[PDB]
Amino acid sequence: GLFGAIAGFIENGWQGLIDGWYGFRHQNAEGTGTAADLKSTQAAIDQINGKLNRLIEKTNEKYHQIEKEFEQVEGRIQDLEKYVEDTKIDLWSYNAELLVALENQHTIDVTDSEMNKLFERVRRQLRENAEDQGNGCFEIFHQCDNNCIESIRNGTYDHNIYRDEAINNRIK
Amino acid sequence: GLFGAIAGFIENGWQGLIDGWYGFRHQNAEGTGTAADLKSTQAAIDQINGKLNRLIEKTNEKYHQIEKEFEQVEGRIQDLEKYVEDTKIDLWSYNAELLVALENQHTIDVTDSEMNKLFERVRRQLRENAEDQGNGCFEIFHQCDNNCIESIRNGTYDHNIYRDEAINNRIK
Amino acid sequence: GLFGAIAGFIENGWQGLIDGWYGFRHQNAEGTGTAADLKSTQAAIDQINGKLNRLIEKTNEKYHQIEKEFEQVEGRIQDLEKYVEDTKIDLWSYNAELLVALENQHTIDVTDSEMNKLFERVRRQLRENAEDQGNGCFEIFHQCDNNCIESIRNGTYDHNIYRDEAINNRIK
Amino acid sequence: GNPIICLGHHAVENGTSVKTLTDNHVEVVSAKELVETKHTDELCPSPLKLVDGQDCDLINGALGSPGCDRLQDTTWDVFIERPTAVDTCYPFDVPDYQSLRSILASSGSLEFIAEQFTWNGVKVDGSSSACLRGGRNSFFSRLNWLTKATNGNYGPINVTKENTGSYVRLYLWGVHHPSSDNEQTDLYKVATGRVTVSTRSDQISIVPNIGSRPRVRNQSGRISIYWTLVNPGDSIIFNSIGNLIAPRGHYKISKSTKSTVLKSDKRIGSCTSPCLTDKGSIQSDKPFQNVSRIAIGNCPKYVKQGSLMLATGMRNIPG
Amino acid sequence: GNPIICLGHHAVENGTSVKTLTDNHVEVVSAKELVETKHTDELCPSPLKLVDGQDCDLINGALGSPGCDRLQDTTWDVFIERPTAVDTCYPFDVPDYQSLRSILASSGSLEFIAEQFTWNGVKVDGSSSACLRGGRNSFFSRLNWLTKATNGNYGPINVTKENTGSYVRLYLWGVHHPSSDNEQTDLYKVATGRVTVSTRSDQISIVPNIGSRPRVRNQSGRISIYWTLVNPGDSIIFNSIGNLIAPRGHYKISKSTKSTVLKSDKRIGSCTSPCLTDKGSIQSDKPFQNVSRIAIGNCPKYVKQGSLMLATGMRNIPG
Amino acid sequence: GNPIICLGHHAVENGTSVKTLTDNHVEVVSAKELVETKHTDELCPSPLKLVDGQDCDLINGALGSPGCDRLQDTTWDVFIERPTAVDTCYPFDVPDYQSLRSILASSGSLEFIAEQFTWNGVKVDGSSSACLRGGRNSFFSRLNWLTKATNGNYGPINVTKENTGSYVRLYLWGVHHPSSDNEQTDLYKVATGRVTVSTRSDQISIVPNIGSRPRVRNQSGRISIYWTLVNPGDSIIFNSIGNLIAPRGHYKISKSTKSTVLKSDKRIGSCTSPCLTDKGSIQSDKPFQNVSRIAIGNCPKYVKQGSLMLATGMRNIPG
Repeated sequence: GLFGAIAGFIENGWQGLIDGWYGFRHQNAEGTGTAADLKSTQAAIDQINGKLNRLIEKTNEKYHQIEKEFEQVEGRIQDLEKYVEDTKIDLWSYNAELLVALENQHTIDVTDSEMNKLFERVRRQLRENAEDQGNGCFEIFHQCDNNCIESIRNGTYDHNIYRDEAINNRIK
Repeated sequence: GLFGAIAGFIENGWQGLIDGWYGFRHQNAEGTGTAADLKSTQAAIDQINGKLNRLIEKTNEKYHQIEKEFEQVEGRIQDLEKYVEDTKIDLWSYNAELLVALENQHTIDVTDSEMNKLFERVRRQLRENAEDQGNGCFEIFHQCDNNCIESIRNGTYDHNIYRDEAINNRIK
Repeated sequence: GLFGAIAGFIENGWQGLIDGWYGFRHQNAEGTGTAADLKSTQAAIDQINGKLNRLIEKTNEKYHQIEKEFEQVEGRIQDLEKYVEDTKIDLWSYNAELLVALENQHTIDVTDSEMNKLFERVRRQLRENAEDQGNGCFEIFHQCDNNCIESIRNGTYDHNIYRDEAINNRIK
Repeated sequence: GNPIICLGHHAVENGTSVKTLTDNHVEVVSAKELVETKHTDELCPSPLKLVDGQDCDLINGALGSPGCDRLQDTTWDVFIERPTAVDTCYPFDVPDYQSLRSILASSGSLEFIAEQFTWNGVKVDGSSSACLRGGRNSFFSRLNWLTKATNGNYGPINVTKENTGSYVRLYLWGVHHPSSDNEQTDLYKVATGRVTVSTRSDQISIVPNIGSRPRVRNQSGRISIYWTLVNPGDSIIFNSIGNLIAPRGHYKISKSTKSTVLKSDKRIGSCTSPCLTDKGSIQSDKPFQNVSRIAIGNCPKYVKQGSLMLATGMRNIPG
Repeated sequence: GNPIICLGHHAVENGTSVKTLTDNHVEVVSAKELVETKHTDELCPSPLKLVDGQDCDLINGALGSPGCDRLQDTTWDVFIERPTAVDTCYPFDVPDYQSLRSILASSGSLEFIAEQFTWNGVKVDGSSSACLRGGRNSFFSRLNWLTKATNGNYGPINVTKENTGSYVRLYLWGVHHPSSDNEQTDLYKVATGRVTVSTRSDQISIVPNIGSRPRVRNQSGRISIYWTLVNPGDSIIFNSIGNLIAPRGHYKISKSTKSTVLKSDKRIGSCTSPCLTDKGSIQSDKPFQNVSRIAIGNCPKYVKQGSLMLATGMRNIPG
Repeated sequence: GNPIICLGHHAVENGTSVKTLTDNHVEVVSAKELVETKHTDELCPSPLKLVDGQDCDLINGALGSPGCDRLQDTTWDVFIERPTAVDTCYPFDVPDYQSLRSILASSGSLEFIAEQFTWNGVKVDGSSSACLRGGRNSFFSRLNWLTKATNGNYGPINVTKENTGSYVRLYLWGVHHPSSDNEQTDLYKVATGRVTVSTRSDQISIVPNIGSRPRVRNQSGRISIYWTLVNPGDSIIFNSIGNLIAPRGHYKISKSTKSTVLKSDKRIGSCTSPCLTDKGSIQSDKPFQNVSRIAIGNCPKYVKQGSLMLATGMRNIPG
């Protein structure tokens, strides 16, 4: 994907993450835990559902048309009827092949994108309190109990609270 | 958008920014001010105009064709003439629907992209003199009068000049 | 491009880089050198080849069709045969024009993307040992002989080894 | 030891493969098939109104051939012609057969509007052993076999009907081609017949030809079926000194009126589906379909591919 | 308190909604409509050359019917047929009427090339009360009604013209179908006429049929109009022992020559537009259009949608 | 002075220009042309099977005209008609010529199945100075010119053939249109001929017309060529009291069988290519092509553009 996050700097996915598409996995003094991120999961799902609804809209309704199968050779008119139908089918098969390929390239980039937005959101919450470990993880340079972890996950984490502790730990 | 900058980490737009598409809003010892960024604004506008010129090129010129309206039922030939026309219209309506949707997805990503490039350009000018506040703003850890602000906006700002002041302010 | 790396914060390309698409150019105590990056080069090439293979697949095979050239005016049937053919040609010319334009927009974004992924990979290897100079270059705040340079290029560089040296050099 | 927090995404054991602009085979977490490949095998009688020709095709149904009597006053969204349909009456041919078939199919109705005619100077209601109803001689129920008055002249025919109504009338009539000079005279007296049918703006004049054609149902003659439309306000005249196969009335043309004929062999079920093919019905929400180019109603568009997977999830990376 | 600098983008109070691959309704700062929906209501006489049939349609114009005399020597990019056009001459029909109409429309010219013919052994310039010019009997100005010499034979006709020129000639001729045996003989002597028109490579042979057709302008007979093309170097022969409706010359065929006919009812204005529809003219720079499938000239392509908004600005987020 | 490491990409002196969604001219490092513009100038005889009509077109080849004898028993994927092809036999015309040409082209075979016929009561193997073979009078090798028995009647014709085989037979037959009453009687005795050809389900009845047509190869008469198909199990009858141009057998119809005719003028080479145009052969792996709308075989799709560059490298920034 264009962002290099999924199948990228994130080494792989979590078969255990069964209640969301994206999430946090933390390690702290009390142990470890995984939780889903709702916003990022919902953004992805919405866009995918959005494009799914767009594709179904039933707009093809045809009654009397032209014959498409023949019991005897006729020459000129039949050649035309056959050619017209074959032209149409080729053009619709083409439209379909290009639609999917392009409806897949984009979707995979969108999902890669959303993974990246989550990462970047967290990057910005933590300020100078953390460092990017290169693998989708931040090292957090201060004690961070379960409440503090959830404060990162729910977006109420105030970096000013731990800034002195964390900067001291990084710089020395 | 794929970059998460517009409708993303930038909380909203500025109805007051009426002389550009992107810009700087600063706060310093002398007060506050807004100014447009020309490069980023022009890049966006160029690409949008570029794709607008591409779409208008008048290439459809048809004279004698076939009848498309009929006063009496004829059977075989008429069925064909009607079917041919209906086939063509469906295919062109489809081309048009897909063109716009895809000409809109891309445009919105381009505009999101350009917003991000501006942000990143400024990020790089400031070096260790500033910190990302998470909302499109940098905190600049040194005094920065109106001349210094403009030096950021016009790309002549030398981070080496304030580096000692700024690093001291951040780390302590 | 959407990422602003090629024709962006990377000022230009290297006509001397003739054995890859992307690469490292370093300066250290022993001199200077350029080397290609294989992973990034291969990712780009693969995607371009991938889409090239997709486009060639020979699927158009037609024998008896309809006449497309005429020696005398006939009226109704001929008008139809001509109109059908002209309809088909317009639709295929359109498909072709849109395919290329879209097969070019994406390719250029992919190449821009891969350039960026390389940059970001290196950004993450170096941790707090380096600073982004804004032009695609990192300043590395410790001695880095030829072996150390290659350790960056081959992904075995351990930032922990130089962290104390580098942090001291940056902060003072 | 400092705390860490990692950002990640979900993955599954078994992904699904999709195509992209650059890759034929890319594994994603989930995907949905957009090409419909299955069908019901029976034709669904709802919501489209079906009429099953059974052993009559549509034209035989319109002429009134011996097997077609259930085909009277029928109306349809789709008329179904069977491969088992057979001819049962006097052998006939229809110039531009396909267009008469198309015009009927489209009107969506076999409800005949019966008219009284006064054919002066001929015998009427001729019949034939080549057209048996219940073992006895009979004839297209909608056509009137005229012959010379018994023992005298084929009193010249000049009958006219004025379209006083608001709809376009379609008249079915024919011309008898005898297998010999004897038959011609025995039947029409004159040595050469002539049938001219006309309205104010169009007209149709036929001279029968006498000769041997292969025996069908023991008959070596033929009847040629023609048709004439008549707008409101216009008039049709039947002028003939011999060999006129006469009409008993007319059908109502409605315009482009959302009907058609399907040539399938499948049994009409009790299922529901808004899309019929010659292969059965399609019950799908998919945009495209593999089943048949012959698709009537609200259908997925026919394509050549048997599969087009739309990705509906991110890349799947379990390892 | 340290200085801050923020990066932002512009927004507006009222955005415009557009569609994307994933969203039906997305608000952006600006957008442009790509589907043209309006038209002028008059047909613009520039830059296309228009010729308004008024009360003559194109074929009546080519035959030379009583109302069509202003239609002589006319040339056009688009010929305009009106719904008020009427027949004014002897009742006639044209087999494959549509193809003659198409061939004329396309040649873009009603400039008749007059020829001298020597019809030996017949009366010439017949006329009819079914075709009145200025109250007096008259006839298609381009056709020559031949009858038997007065009081004697329909001296057999065998006239030939050689195409000595560089263009393809189109000959309009006809055949008279009489309403009775009396009329036939009174007019052509012979009991059965015959008209054969031929060139080296193609040929057309008709036997008139005698009978009653509905009265039109008091006439119960008909004339059937035929046409014959003649390449440079080839010859046409008119051979007839009766019922020939003869030509007075021919038209010049130019090939696929950027002409056509439009059937509209709208008045020709003084506006300028390179695109005509049956509904009026389109003056637009938009790629697509809602107005009509019938679009002649340099036009936006017809689509079904009444709106397709192209985004021309970023997402609009005022709040 | 600290060490630095820079990330960069490769560039070239001379880029190539491509189009994108927003830009007409964008310089990239490399690109590949997707529109094929060149062709071989000769028609490649492999892998498609070619048969060069030379001086016979396909119908003349099927009738058996004097120049066409090498056209016997030939088979093809593509039959090549030349602009130099000439008529060499008695002047004839074919109603719906194009459909007979299309039906032949598609069957891909000129291998005639010869039949024995017993034409009772006529002279056979007529010949003409308008159809010379080796300086002597001769006739379509596949047709049989019948005339009245010498010095007596055109004993009535009623011959029948039953299709006992498994393939559809195509019968070529004609009708002679004499230039005078003398010729008619001298040849067929009767004053008016008649030819009726029929199978169980279809039939064709013609009355010849007598008159002058432009002299071709000194002949003022014509022959009209007709055709009749016959399904397995069906029978065809030839019934005629005069002017029958009789068949000597029939051709085998294969269905939609991957054949066709190309009208080109280019010499057949010794090259190899799976794609033929009227302009020569296309040897390309490109998706699209500029060369001709007339493209037979495995070909790039015809487009209007002479160039469509696909980018295959990043943006080129040498400076």
